[PDB]
Amino acid sequence: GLPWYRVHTVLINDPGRLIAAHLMHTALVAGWAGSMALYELATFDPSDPVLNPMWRQ
Amino acid sequence: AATLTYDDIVGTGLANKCPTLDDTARGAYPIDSSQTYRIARLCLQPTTFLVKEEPKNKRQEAEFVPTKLVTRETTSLDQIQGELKVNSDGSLTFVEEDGIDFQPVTVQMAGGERIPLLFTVKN
Ligand code: CLA
Ligand code: CLA
Ligand code: CLA
Ligand code: CLA
Ligand SMILES: CC1=C(/C=C/C(C)=C/C=C/C(C)=C/C=C/C=C(C)/C=C/C=C(C)/C=C/C2=C(C)CCCC2(C)C)C(C)(C)CCC1
Ligand SMILES: CCCCCCCCCCCCO[C@@H]1O[C@H](CO)[C@@H](O[C@H]2O[C@H](CO)[C@@H](O)[C@H](O)[C@H]2O)[C@H](O)[C@H]1O
Ligand SMILES: CCCCCCCS[C@@H]1O[C@H](CO)[C@@H](O)[C@H](O)[C@H]1O
Repeated sequence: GLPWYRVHTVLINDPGRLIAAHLMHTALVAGWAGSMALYELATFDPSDPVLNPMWRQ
Repeated sequence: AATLTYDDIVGTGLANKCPTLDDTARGAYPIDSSQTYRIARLCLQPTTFLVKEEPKNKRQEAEFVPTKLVTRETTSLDQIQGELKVNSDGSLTFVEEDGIDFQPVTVQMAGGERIPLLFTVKN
């Protein structure tokens, strides 16, 4: 069968599933950005932009 | 105005507001210093609660900042009464005796910190 490192080649001649895989990557990336922002908001201290700005945190 | 009854007021939020006087009332109320006086009703209606921020330095100008009331229309002091003395120098001194002279109040600072206070004029 296909080796492990070629499994995604099944999409080369399947535009619909390629779009699906791209959609899922895009879902993952956007989910990352949302999750990351939530974690930051749950840890970020806004009380001192002078000596404790975002880049120190 | 059409003197309001409880049923006119109930649930409107008017019950937490102090009576007002209109623009014609720029007069002078005479004080006869042989006469004794009283305040029959004193009402205090808060419209803003500011909390002093607690800064890192020390020394800097720490400011009072705005807050959001979260405990609803439950904040006013009313039905307060007491002596109004006329002093030898012609000043007046109000001595609070009794009334609904406190309210617990919770305000919320930006970021979520809740600041409860006993808003009062006791004594
Ligand atoms: C847009 C970027 C992109 C895209 C869409 C692809 C797409 C593909 N590549 Mg290529 N490639 C890329 C970038 C890309 N490549 C980069 C940057 C490199 C250098 C690292 C490679 C090196 C490379 C090699 C050497 C090979 C491929 C192969 C393939 C094909 C099969 C992939 C497969 O089945 O993997 C299956 C993969 C797995 C089952 C597990 C991989 C686990 C990785 C190693 C660790 C975890 C990755 C992590 C989850 C990803 C985080 C995202 C990252 C950006 C931070 C497929 C057409 C193969 C090919 O040509 O087949 C004929 C092939 O042999 N690619
Ligand atoms: C007017 C024509 C048109 C438009 C507007 C697009 C637009 C797009 N194409 Mg392309 N494409 C077209 C014609 C078009 N294409 C044609 C004729 C072909 C040959 C068949 C393709 C083949 C093609 C492929 C193979 C792929 C794309 C992809 C993309 C998307 C990449 C960016 C993305 O995912 O953003 C992120 C998404 C958003 C911010 C959301 C956008 C909101 C969408 C547009 C609303 C969807 C509802 C709508 C009714 C469904 C039809 C959409 C379709 C017309 C794009 C983007 C939406 C890629 C993709 O879908 O990746 C996931 C992809 O893999 N295109
Ligand atoms: C420009 C930005 C960018 C680009 C070009 C890519 C491109 C890619 N992403 Mg994506 N991704 C991005 C941004 C990007 N991503 C962001 C911001 C996130 C959120 C964190 C993700 C999350 C994401 C996930 C969850 C997955 C991908 C996957 C993929 C690959 C799918 C095609 C494939 O089969 O490769 C085949 C794989 C390779 C060619 C290997 C790429 C190796 C990278 C570049 C280095 C890995 C370093 C190291 C070995 C990882 C170990 C990590 C470990 C310590 C935990 C491709 C290389 C999928 C993938 O890798 O499927 C197997 C996948 O599962 N991406
Ligand atoms: C739909 C609309 C949309 C909007 C308005 C936003 C808005 C935002 N996103 Mg999100 N996001 C979206 C969709 C969207 N996102 C989608 C679909 C994904 C999944 C891929 C993401 C994934 C995502 C991630 C991973 C992150 C963001 C982040 C953000 C923030 C900063 C954006 C930034 O710096 O872009 C920077 C954009 C780039 C500089 C654009 C570069 C474009 C290249 C150069 C184009 C090259 C190709 C082109 C064809 C070249 C020819 C062009 C021609 C004109 C000559 C911002 C609030 C950031 C954030 O704060 O997360 C909370 C962040 O980290 N978002
Ligand atoms: C369905 C739906 C929904 C929901 C959804 C959700 C809830 C989502 C989420 C999502 C999410 C929540 C996502 C997430 C994602 C994430 C990711 C994708 C991650 C990744 C990671 C990575 C990739 C990593 C890497 C690494 C490591 C691990 C270490 C170091 C190195 C590196 C960086 C490489 C709603 C309701 C809207 C409705 C409609 C439908
Ligand atoms: C659709 C997405 C689903 C939503 C779920 C995820 C939401 C993440 C949003 C994060 C923002 C809230 O972030 C959260 O805030 C409060 C307020 O300071 C913090 O709360 C912490 O401090 C306050 C005040 O000092 C304490 O009363 C509390 O016990 C303590 O846990 C949490 O520790 C933090 O993690
Ligand atoms: C989709 C996001 C939904 C969750 C939003 C949580 C409220 S928002 C949240 O409120 C906390 C308390 O005031 C703050 O300390 C914190 O900075 C702020 O991110």
